[PDB]
Amino acid sequence: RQWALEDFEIGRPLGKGKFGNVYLAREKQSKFILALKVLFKAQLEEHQLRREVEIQSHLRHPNILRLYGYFHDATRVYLILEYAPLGTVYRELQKLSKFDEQRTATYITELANALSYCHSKRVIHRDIKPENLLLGSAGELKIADFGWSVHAPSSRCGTLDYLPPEMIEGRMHDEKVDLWSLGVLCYEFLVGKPPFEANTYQETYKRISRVEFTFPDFVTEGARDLISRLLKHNPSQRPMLREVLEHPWITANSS
Ligand SMILES: Clc1ccc(CN2CCN(c3c(Br)cnc4[nH]c(-c5ccc(CN6CCOCC6)cc5)nc34)CC2)cc1
Repeated sequence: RQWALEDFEIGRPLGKGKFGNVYLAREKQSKFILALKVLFKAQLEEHQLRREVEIQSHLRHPNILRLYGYFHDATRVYLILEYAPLGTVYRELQKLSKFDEQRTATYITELANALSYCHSKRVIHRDIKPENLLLGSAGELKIADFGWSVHAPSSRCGTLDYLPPEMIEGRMHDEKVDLWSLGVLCYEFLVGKPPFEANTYQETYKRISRVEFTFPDFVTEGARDLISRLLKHNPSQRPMLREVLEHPWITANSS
């Protein structure tokens, strides 16, 4: 509907941002609890936001954070979001230092579903990472932040860690961007850091580009294999989500 700031009691900040802020909040009439992202039209310098709104508003899936509405204020702008009671996968990762195969395989599965769904609408997220992954009340994973997403195919800096060769190289990309990230994520869940970390934007580039990762000895054949299949330079050689969900190692450990 037509919305407004005074429909809502603000509560705690949930995270900082250069574009704005996200508060805990409660719609006054329903006592409905949600996340309000409040943005600064001043810093913005329109383009993706229109997109991140159009796209998120039109997606409903349990593993994808809901967009309920927006409204601008004209010094500010507000997205009314689903609030995710258990925080980010990123804090969960930093708290527990690394994940068992079970947690990881499950997360990946949820992720696969949400992604498969997205591609089924020709939607590429392009920025799947822990800080954009959220936990519902059941501990269910929830893809968030459709800030960089677009229709496929597409063309296009910010951190390089979860982006694929085809994208950093400025080539043309499609839904397969997400498949490379699922692999980066898988790795990072198991290991505690992404397979191309480096101290330098420029070095991480060379790593991503030449596809250079090694595994800790503690990483099983089953995961090595999946991760290796996910992380192929030529996007066409990456498995469909359907195969991903099928993978022996996935099937052996998810829920
Ligand atoms: Cl403008 C802007 C500012 C910050 C951000 C980054 N944040 C974006 C996401 N935010 C949340 C959104 Br949207 C929806 N539901 C949420 N729920 C939480 C959440 C919930 C609980 C916590 C606290 N932890 C709960 C688990 O135990 C340890 C403490 C921290 C965050 N954050 C969000 C918080 C993280 C993005 C954009």
